[PDB]
Amino acid sequence: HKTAPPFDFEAIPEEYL
Amino acid sequence: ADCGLRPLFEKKSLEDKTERELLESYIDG
Amino acid sequence: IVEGSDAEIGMSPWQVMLFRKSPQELLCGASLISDRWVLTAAHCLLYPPWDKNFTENDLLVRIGKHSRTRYERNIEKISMLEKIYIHPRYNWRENLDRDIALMKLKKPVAFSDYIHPVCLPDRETAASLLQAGYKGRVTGWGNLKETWTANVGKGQPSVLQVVNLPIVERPVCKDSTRIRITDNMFCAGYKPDEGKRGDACEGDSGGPFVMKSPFNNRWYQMGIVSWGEGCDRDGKYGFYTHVFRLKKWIQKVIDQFGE
Repeated sequence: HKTAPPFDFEAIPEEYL
Repeated sequence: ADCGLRPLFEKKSLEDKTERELLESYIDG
Repeated sequence: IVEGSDAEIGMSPWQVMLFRKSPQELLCGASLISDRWVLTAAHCLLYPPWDKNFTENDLLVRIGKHSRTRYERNIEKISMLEKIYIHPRYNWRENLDRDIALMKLKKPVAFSDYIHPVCLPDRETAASLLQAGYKGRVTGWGNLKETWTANVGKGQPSVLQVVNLPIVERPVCKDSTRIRITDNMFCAGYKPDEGKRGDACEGDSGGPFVMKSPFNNRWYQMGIVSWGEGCDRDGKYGFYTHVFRLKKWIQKVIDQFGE
Protein backbone atom coordinates (compact mmCIF):
# COMPACT_ATOMS: atom_id res chain seq x y z
CA HIS A 1 0.00 0.00 0.00
CA LYS A 2 2.35 2.62 -1.48
CA THR A 3 4.82 3.00 1.44
CA ALA A 4 8.36 1.47 1.53
CA PRO A 5 12.11 1.64 0.60
CA PRO A 6 14.26 -1.43 -0.53
CA PHE A 7 15.42 -4.07 2.11
CA ASP A 8 13.67 -1.84 4.67
CA PHE A 9 12.10 -4.10 7.34
CA GLU A 10 14.01 -6.13 9.93
CA ALA A 11 13.10 -9.81 9.65
CA ILE A 12 10.49 -11.13 12.07
CA PRO A 13 11.11 -14.48 13.81
CA GLU A 14 8.44 -16.81 15.20
CA GLU A 15 8.56 -15.83 18.89
CA TYR A 16 5.77 -16.11 21.48
CA LEU A 17 7.56 -14.40 24.41
CA ALA B 1 -14.25 -3.01 29.64
CA ASP B 2 -10.78 -1.75 30.65
CA CYS B 3 -10.46 -0.12 27.18
CA GLY B 4 -9.10 3.33 26.49
CA LEU B 5 -6.87 3.71 29.55
CA ARG B 6 -3.19 3.69 28.63
CA PRO B 7 -0.90 1.84 31.01
CA LEU B 8 1.88 4.42 30.61
CA PHE B 9 -0.37 7.48 30.94
CA GLU B 10 -3.87 7.28 32.51
CA LYS B 11 -3.16 4.33 34.83
CA LYS B 12 -0.05 6.05 36.14
CA SER B 13 -1.32 9.62 36.55
CA LEU B 14 0.61 11.06 33.58
CA GLU B 15 -0.49 13.18 30.66
CA ASP B 16 1.01 12.97 27.18
CA LYS B 17 2.47 16.12 25.68
CA THR B 18 -0.61 17.21 23.68
CA GLU B 19 -3.87 15.69 25.07
CA ARG B 20 -4.50 19.07 26.72
CA GLU B 21 -5.03 20.50 23.20
CA LEU B 22 -7.97 18.13 22.76
CA LEU B 23 -9.70 19.09 25.99
CA GLU B 24 -9.25 22.80 25.24
CA SER B 25 -11.03 22.17 21.92
CA TYR B 26 -14.03 20.68 23.81
CA ILE B 27 -14.36 23.74 26.04
CA ASP B 28 -13.04 26.82 24.24
CA GLY B 29 -14.72 25.95 20.92
CA ILE C 1 1.13 11.70 9.05
CA VAL C 2 2.00 15.13 7.64
CA GLU C 3 3.04 17.86 10.10
CA GLY C 4 2.79 15.47 13.06
CA SER C 5 5.47 14.47 15.57
CA ASP C 6 7.10 11.38 17.09
CA ALA C 7 4.68 9.59 19.35
CA GLU C 8 5.78 9.17 22.97
CA ILE C 9 6.30 5.45 23.64
CA GLY C 10 3.02 3.82 24.73
CA MET C 11 1.00 6.88 23.69
CA SER C 12 -1.25 4.89 21.36
CA PRO C 13 -1.19 1.25 22.57
CA TRP C 14 -4.16 0.21 20.39
CA GLN C 15 -2.22 1.16 17.22
CA VAL C 16 -1.76 -1.82 14.92
CA MET C 17 0.52 -2.28 11.89
CA LEU C 18 -0.99 -4.23 9.01
CA PHE C 19 2.14 -5.83 7.53
CA ARG C 20 2.42 -7.52 4.12
CA LYS C 21 4.50 -10.71 4.22
CA SER C 22 5.76 -10.86 0.64
CA PRO C 23 6.95 -8.34 -0.37
CA GLN C 24 7.53 -7.03 3.17
CA GLU C 25 5.74 -3.68 3.56
CA LEU C 26 3.49 -1.49 5.69
CA LEU C 27 0.03 -1.88 4.13
CA CYS C 28 -2.08 0.06 6.54
CA GLY C 29 -2.87 1.11 10.03
CA ALA C 30 -5.37 -0.59 12.28
CA SER C 31 -6.64 -0.57 15.89
CA LEU C 32 -6.90 -3.11 18.72
CA ILE C 33 -10.43 -3.18 20.13
CA SER C 34 -10.24 -6.42 22.19
CA ASP C 35 -7.71 -9.26 22.77
CA ARG C 36 -8.79 -11.08 19.57
CA TRP C 37 -10.09 -8.28 17.31
CA VAL C 38 -8.53 -5.63 15.14
CA LEU C 39 -10.34 -2.84 13.28
CA THR C 40 -9.24 -1.25 9.98
CA ALA C 41 -10.50 0.17 6.66
CA ALA C 42 -11.93 -2.15 3.99
CA HIS C 43 -10.02 -0.48 1.19
CA CYS C 44 -6.78 -1.67 2.79
CA LEU C 45 -7.92 -5.29 2.14
CA LEU C 46 -10.28 -5.01 -0.84
CA TYR C 47 -10.18 -2.71 -3.87
CA PRO C 48 -10.71 -4.67 -7.17
CA PRO C 49 -10.02 -1.75 -9.55
CA TRP C 50 -6.37 -2.19 -8.48
CA ASP C 51 -6.86 -6.03 -8.32
CA LYS C 52 -6.62 -5.95 -4.50
CA ASN C 53 -8.15 -8.80 -2.46
CA PHE C 54 -5.91 -9.88 0.45
CA THR C 55 -6.49 -13.26 2.08
CA GLU C 56 -5.75 -13.93 5.75
CA ASN C 57 -2.47 -15.79 4.93
CA ASP C 58 -1.04 -12.77 3.01
CA LEU C 59 -0.74 -10.58 6.13
CA LEU C 60 0.44 -10.21 9.73
CA VAL C 61 -0.70 -7.83 12.47
CA ARG C 62 2.03 -6.21 14.54
CA ILE C 63 0.97 -4.59 17.82
CA GLY C 64 2.91 -2.65 20.42
CA LYS C 65 5.24 -1.16 17.82
CA HIS C 66 6.95 2.21 17.99
CA SER C 67 9.70 1.83 15.35
CA ARG C 68 8.51 1.48 11.74
CA THR C 69 11.07 -1.03 10.45
CA ARG C 70 12.77 -2.74 13.40
CA TYR C 71 11.75 -5.90 15.12
CA GLU C 72 11.15 -4.60 18.66
CA ARG C 73 11.72 -7.79 20.64
CA ASN C 74 10.86 -6.45 24.11
CA ILE C 75 7.63 -4.64 23.01
CA GLU C 76 5.81 -5.81 19.89
CA LYS C 77 3.61 -8.86 19.33
CA ILE C 78 3.04 -10.51 15.94
CA SER C 79 -0.23 -12.30 15.31
CA MET C 80 -1.62 -14.22 12.38
CA LEU C 81 -5.16 -13.76 11.11
CA GLU C 82 -8.06 -16.22 11.30
CA LYS C 83 -10.71 -14.37 9.30
CA ILE C 84 -11.28 -11.07 7.54
CA TYR C 85 -14.78 -9.62 7.82
CA ILE C 86 -15.60 -6.79 5.39
CA HIS C 87 -18.73 -4.64 5.67
CA PRO C 88 -21.15 -6.27 3.19
CA ARG C 89 -22.39 -2.86 1.99
CA TYR C 90 -18.85 -1.52 1.46
CA ASN C 91 -19.11 0.66 -1.67
CA TRP C 92 -15.70 0.62 -3.42
CA ARG C 93 -17.39 1.34 -6.76
CA GLU C 94 -18.03 5.02 -5.97
CA ASN C 95 -16.90 6.68 -2.74
CA LEU C 96 -15.60 4.07 -0.23
CA ASP C 97 -18.85 4.28 1.79
CA ARG C 98 -18.77 2.11 4.95
CA ASP C 99 -15.01 1.66 4.65
CA ILE C 100 -14.65 -0.70 7.61
CA ALA C 101 -13.23 -4.17 8.24
CA LEU C 102 -12.63 -6.50 11.19
CA MET C 103 -9.85 -9.03 11.68
CA LYS C 104 -9.98 -12.00 14.05
CA LEU C 105 -6.54 -12.99 15.39
CA LYS C 106 -5.80 -16.76 15.49
CA LYS C 107 -4.82 -16.45 19.16
CA PRO C 108 -5.66 -13.81 21.78
CA VAL C 109 -2.91 -11.28 22.47
CA ALA C 110 -1.96 -10.53 26.09
CA PHE C 111 -2.19 -6.84 26.97
CA SER C 112 0.87 -4.99 28.21
CA ASP C 113 2.23 -1.49 28.74
CA TYR C 114 2.54 -1.17 24.96
CA ILE C 115 -0.50 -3.20 23.96
CA HIS C 116 -3.96 -2.10 25.14
CA PRO C 117 -7.33 -1.68 23.36
CA VAL C 118 -9.24 1.49 22.46
CA CYS C 119 -12.94 1.90 23.42
CA LEU C 120 -15.70 2.10 20.88
CA PRO C 121 -18.14 4.98 21.35
CA ASP C 122 -21.74 4.72 22.51
CA ARG C 123 -24.57 7.06 21.40
CA GLU C 124 -23.95 9.58 24.21
CA THR C 125 -20.23 9.78 23.60
CA ALA C 126 -20.76 10.11 19.84
CA ALA C 127 -23.32 12.89 20.32
CA SER C 128 -20.97 14.68 22.78
CA LEU C 129 -17.61 14.50 21.02
CA LEU C 130 -18.39 14.50 17.29
CA GLN C 131 -18.83 18.21 16.97
CA ALA C 132 -17.37 20.74 14.59
CA GLY C 133 -14.34 22.30 16.23
CA TYR C 134 -13.57 19.39 18.55
CA LYS C 135 -10.22 17.74 18.02
CA GLY C 136 -9.34 14.10 17.72
CA ARG C 137 -6.00 12.44 17.28
CA VAL C 138 -4.70 10.40 14.36
CA THR C 139 -1.53 8.28 14.40
CA GLY C 140 0.42 6.16 11.92
CA TRP C 141 3.61 5.27 10.06
CA GLY C 142 2.40 6.60 6.68
CA ASN C 143 4.31 9.14 4.64
CA LEU C 144 5.55 12.49 5.96
CA LYS C 145 4.55 14.28 2.70
CA GLU C 146 2.76 13.43 -0.56
CA THR C 147 5.15 11.24 -2.58
CA TRP C 148 7.19 12.86 -5.39
CA THR C 149 7.02 16.29 -3.69
CA ALA C 150 9.75 18.13 -1.70
CA ASN C 151 12.55 15.65 -0.76
CA VAL C 152 12.22 11.93 -1.48
CA GLY C 153 14.44 10.14 1.11
CA LYS C 154 12.88 11.82 4.18
CA GLY C 155 9.43 10.46 3.20
CA GLN C 156 8.96 7.56 5.60
CA PRO C 157 9.15 8.17 9.33
CA SER C 158 11.49 6.44 11.71
CA VAL C 159 8.90 6.10 14.48
CA LEU C 160 5.14 6.26 14.93
CA GLN C 161 3.67 9.68 14.22
CA VAL C 162 0.79 11.50 15.89
CA VAL C 163 -1.20 14.62 14.93
CA ASN C 164 -4.31 16.28 16.43
CA LEU C 165 -7.00 17.62 14.08
CA PRO C 166 -10.37 19.42 14.41
CA ILE C 167 -13.63 17.98 13.10
CA VAL C 168 -14.98 20.16 10.27
CA GLU C 169 -18.61 21.24 9.65
CA ARG C 170 -20.44 19.01 7.13
CA PRO C 171 -21.14 21.86 4.67
CA VAL C 172 -17.42 22.66 4.34
CA CYS C 173 -16.50 18.97 3.86
CA LYS C 174 -19.18 18.74 1.12
CA ASP C 175 -18.16 22.02 -0.52
CA SER C 176 -14.48 20.89 -0.45
CA THR C 177 -14.87 17.95 -2.86
CA ARG C 178 -16.77 16.54 -5.82
CA ILE C 179 -17.08 13.06 -4.28
CA ARG C 180 -20.45 12.12 -2.76
CA ILE C 181 -20.02 12.51 1.03
CA THR C 182 -22.32 10.36 3.16
CA ASP C 183 -23.32 10.20 6.80
CA ASN C 184 -20.92 7.21 7.24
CA MET C 185 -18.10 9.67 6.70
CA PHE C 186 -16.99 12.71 8.61
CA CYS C 187 -14.01 14.93 7.88
CA ALA C 188 -11.24 16.66 9.82
CA GLY C 189 -8.32 19.05 9.37
CA TYR C 190 -7.53 22.74 9.66
CA LYS C 191 -8.92 25.32 7.26
CA PRO C 192 -6.68 27.44 5.03
CA ASP C 193 -7.53 30.43 7.24
CA GLU C 194 -6.66 28.74 10.57
CA GLY C 195 -2.85 28.88 10.28
CA LYS C 196 -2.14 25.36 11.52
CA ARG C 197 -1.63 22.27 9.41
CA GLY C 198 -1.70 18.43 9.40
CA ASP C 199 -3.20 15.30 7.78
CA ALA C 200 -3.19 11.51 7.39
CA CYS C 201 -1.27 10.35 4.32
CA GLU C 202 -0.52 7.20 2.29
CA GLY C 203 0.12 4.31 4.71
CA ASP C 204 -1.84 5.81 7.63
CA SER C 205 -5.14 4.65 6.22
CA GLY C 206 -7.17 2.20 8.21
CA GLY C 207 -5.77 3.63 11.43
CA PRO C 208 -7.77 5.29 14.22
CA PHE C 209 -9.12 8.79 14.76
CA VAL C 210 -9.36 8.95 18.54
CA MET C 211 -10.94 11.28 21.08
CA LYS C 212 -10.43 11.37 24.89
CA SER C 213 -13.64 11.53 26.90
CA PRO C 214 -13.60 14.15 29.65
CA PHE C 215 -16.45 12.21 31.33
CA ASN C 216 -14.34 9.12 32.11
CA ASN C 217 -10.73 9.78 30.89
CA ARG C 218 -10.93 7.11 28.19
CA TRP C 219 -9.83 7.19 24.57
CA TYR C 220 -12.59 6.33 22.10
CA GLN C 221 -12.07 5.53 18.42
CA MET C 222 -14.56 7.76 16.60
CA GLY C 223 -13.17 7.24 13.11
CA ILE C 224 -11.03 5.14 10.75
CA VAL C 225 -8.75 7.00 8.29
CA SER C 226 -10.47 6.44 4.93
CA TRP C 227 -9.64 8.76 2.05
CA GLY C 228 -8.41 12.14 0.89
CA GLU C 229 -7.38 14.10 -2.18
CA GLY C 230 -3.62 14.23 -1.71
CA CYS C 231 -2.30 14.97 1.81
CA ASP C 232 -2.43 18.30 3.66
CA ARG C 233 -3.62 20.56 0.82
CA ASP C 234 -5.37 23.88 1.53
CA GLY C 235 -9.13 23.56 1.23
CA LYS C 236 -8.95 19.77 1.52
CA TYR C 237 -9.73 17.62 4.52
CA GLY C 238 -9.19 14.00 5.49
CA PHE C 239 -12.33 11.84 5.47
CA TYR C 240 -12.98 9.28 8.16
CA THR C 241 -15.29 6.27 8.53
CA HIS C 242 -17.94 7.15 11.16
CA VAL C 243 -17.31 4.26 13.57
CA PHE C 244 -20.44 4.81 15.68
CA ARG C 245 -22.84 4.52 12.67
CA LEU C 246 -21.42 1.06 12.01
CA LYS C 247 -20.99 -0.07 15.64
CA LYS C 248 -24.00 -2.39 15.36
CA TRP C 249 -22.23 -4.27 12.57
CA ILE C 250 -19.01 -4.55 14.61
CA GLN C 251 -20.87 -6.08 17.59
CA LYS C 252 -22.94 -8.38 15.36
CA VAL C 253 -19.72 -9.83 13.94
CA ILE C 254 -17.91 -10.14 17.30
CA ASP C 255 -20.85 -11.76 19.12
CA GLN C 256 -21.24 -14.36 16.31
CA PHE C 257 -17.60 -15.31 15.68
CA GLY C 258 -15.84 -14.29 18.93
CA GLU C 259 -15.20 -17.57 20.75
